Amino acid sequence: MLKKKQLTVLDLHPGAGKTRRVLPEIVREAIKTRLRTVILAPTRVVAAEMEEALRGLPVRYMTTAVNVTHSGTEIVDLMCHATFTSRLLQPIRVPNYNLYIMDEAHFTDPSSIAARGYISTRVEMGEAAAIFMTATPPGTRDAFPDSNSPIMDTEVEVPERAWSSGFDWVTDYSGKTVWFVPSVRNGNEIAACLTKAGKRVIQLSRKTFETEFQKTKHQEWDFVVTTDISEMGANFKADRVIDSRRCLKPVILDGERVILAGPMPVTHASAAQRRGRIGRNPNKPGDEYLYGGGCAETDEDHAHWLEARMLLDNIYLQDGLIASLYRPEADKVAAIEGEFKLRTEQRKTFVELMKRGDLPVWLAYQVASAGITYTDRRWCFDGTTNNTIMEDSVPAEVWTRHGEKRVLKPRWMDARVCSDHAALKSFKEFAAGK
RNA sequence: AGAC
Repeated sequence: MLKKKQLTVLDLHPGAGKTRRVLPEIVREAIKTRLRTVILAPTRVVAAEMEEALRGLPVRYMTTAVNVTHSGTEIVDLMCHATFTSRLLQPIRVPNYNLYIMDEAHFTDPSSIAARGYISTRVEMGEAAAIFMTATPPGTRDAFPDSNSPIMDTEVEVPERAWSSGFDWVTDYSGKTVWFVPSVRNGNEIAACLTKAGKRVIQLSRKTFETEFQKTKHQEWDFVVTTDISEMGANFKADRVIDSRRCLKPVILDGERVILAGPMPVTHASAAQRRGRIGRNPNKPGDEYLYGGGCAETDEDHAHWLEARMLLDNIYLQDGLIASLYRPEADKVAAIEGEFKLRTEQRKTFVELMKRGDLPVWLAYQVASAGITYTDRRWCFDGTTNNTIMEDSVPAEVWTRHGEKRVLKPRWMDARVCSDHAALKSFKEFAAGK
């Protein structure tokens, strides 16, 4: 019933064939019933996996993650969640899709949350149908979904720093382990400890994934030590997961600044994705998930919820209507719809700051709502002293567009612009006008 | 930390 103007949530457990089996079945039916359809992948890596499953079916890939020959007659488009939301913020022709399919519809990136709000609103207006696919539908707080094989779940004291004794079960194990850590720095410490104990370790994060993930498929390894990059798009031939049950997330303090808070407890959805790396083979019983604490009861602290509202308040629907967040996650923010709707010129600035500046949503919003123009970078240098950005333990400096060397000290502090080397490099280029 |  794809023509029915309703939202279907497909709760598809890890390993149940969401991409390899269910998605092609949906897409074939959409094509046969001549429905203009958009497929929303959470990441480039997942978009490339979808192309393998959809090979032969006529799909227009709107991502450079895939390069196949298009016929020009395709009625099914595929793009990443954030591409979709970005396109909604531009004064562009928003195509009139009859059917929206979102894979990994638990994803709490602010563009993903915004996309679900836009899509569910369109469905509630009678304008479209949608399908949301995930192991953990928004609203559901279960960390232990079904699996292809039974998983032994055991809560234990999980080491979170290098250890010299007291965790023998970690290194006495004869199988292969995927270990989820909150940060790159924390994983480097655990990995070094394991390597000293004689184990073969591969480390995964956003920065290293392209090169290192392939090694997990082609080299022998004992441990994969990974951030939450491996919650989506990543599968392993493993027998055990060790889970800190911790992550780092951006949090807005006092409405005034953003910190990268934590390590803090992961959500149920993320814990389910982490556990879901094992128990995948019905012919390989006995896989184990060893976890270190509870999941987050509260989630409303994360900045992504307010950021999603900032995006949605600035996406034009016909006649200036504003979309709501998807209902099961609408209570995660306490703001009235339209609070963050910017007037025309400031809205253009906000959009440009995000798309060309690569600024976080919250930061882009502060600058745009201040009346600052996109190209005026004075604000990067005129904050209070406690906003001075440090690099190698001394104040970071930039050569500006005006040929002066100035200390980086932004008027609004968002820790995401300087929390790793790539982010700081980008923000320095921004501050320089380059 | 993740993301286009």
